[PDB]
Amino acid sequence: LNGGITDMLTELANFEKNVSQAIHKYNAYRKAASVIAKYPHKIKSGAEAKKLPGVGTKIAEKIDEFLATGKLRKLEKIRQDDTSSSINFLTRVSGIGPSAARKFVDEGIKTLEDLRKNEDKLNHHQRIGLKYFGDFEKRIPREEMLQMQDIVLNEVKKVDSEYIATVCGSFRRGAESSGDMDVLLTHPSFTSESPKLLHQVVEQLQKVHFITDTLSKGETKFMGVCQLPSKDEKEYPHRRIDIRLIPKDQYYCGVLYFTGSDIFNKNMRAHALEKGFTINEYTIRPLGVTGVAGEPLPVDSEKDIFDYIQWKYREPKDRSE
DNA sequence: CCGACGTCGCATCAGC
DNA sequence: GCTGATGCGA
DNA sequence: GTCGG
Ligand SMILES: Cc1cn([C@H]2C[C@H](O)[C@@H](COP(=O)(O)NP(=O)(O)OP(=O)(O)O)O2)c(=O)[nH]c1=O
Ligand SMILES: [Mg+2]
Ligand SMILES: [Mg+2]
Ligand code: NA
Ligand code: NA
Repeated sequence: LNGGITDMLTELANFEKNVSQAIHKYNAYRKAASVIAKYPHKIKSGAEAKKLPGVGTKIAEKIDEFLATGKLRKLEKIRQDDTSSSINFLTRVSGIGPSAARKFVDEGIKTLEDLRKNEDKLNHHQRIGLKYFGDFEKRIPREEMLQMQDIVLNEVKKVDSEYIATVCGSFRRGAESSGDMDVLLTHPSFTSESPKLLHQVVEQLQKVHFITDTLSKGETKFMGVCQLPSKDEKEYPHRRIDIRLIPKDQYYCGVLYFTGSDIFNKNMRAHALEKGFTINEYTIRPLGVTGVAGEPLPVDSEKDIFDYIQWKYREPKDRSE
């Protein structure tokens, strides 16, 4: 409904992040963009938008200019700037951030071709990102995601039937499509007060050719790439997968957070504060009278957390906000 | 006016 | 060689 | 860039 405006702002967001290296202005512009994307009227003036939490004066002027002229001078100029449009563009390769993109572009390396003639100046992560540049900007239909889930749960269980594994993120909320697969993994032998538990699982998903590459991997977090096996039909795009190993006592705080949504997590956490509780990704802790969080409270399911702060347990179907 | 604005695991660099 | 800092993604 | 202490 204000796509013209929310695109304008989303473009501005990226340049701040990618060219100006001003992460907070990026987030500001995104916040503005979100709040407007939900406003159910066609905006008529910058003054009208300025009412929304997150649209201040400078953005209200931009909207004014945009509504009157159909463009923004600053955006027009920057879009056409050889250096800046190039720095902004190379950041689309996973693993190249604004700092690596600046350096390339400084040494003349501007395009995906340029990257392709310079593999040796790229780290491992960045090469996988180049390799799969296209696939990484595709969404994943739920149908494939269910096929992916099948594989992960089968293979996890087959390594050791006592592992618990939950596919979280936009998939667990019932979205028709996902941008990646986030897997949360625990095992009764692993608690906070507690050692190749993640490795054996990556091992097995590699063994059956589900996991095809590795961005990064430690004792707790796996970041890599995976692909469904090819059915006649054309093969499946490579997909981003993360696998996290969480201690059992923090596992459900984990599930809940990595289930989201963003906005839902904000509310729930705010609410929980006003009920005298502190929730992070790991633990819910009781705020005392001066405001000192004491020991973490025992959690054994999701619903537990909801009880604690007296909220009606939420089916993830309804965790939009 | 002027500081907060998410926090953290992992890879890899800069410094010693 | 080790330790902390920075970049990156999410 | 926006907000708020
Ligand atoms: C990025 C982000 C994620 N989260 C939580 C909620 C997300 O649903 C969950 C996974 O994040 P995601 O993979 O970036 N977004 P998504 O999985 O809900 O949907 P998709 O990956 O865009 O398809 O992590 C936050 O609580 N704050 C954040 O800033
Ligand atoms: Mg800057
Ligand atoms: Mg996701
Ligand atoms: Na305002
Ligand atoms: Na990038």
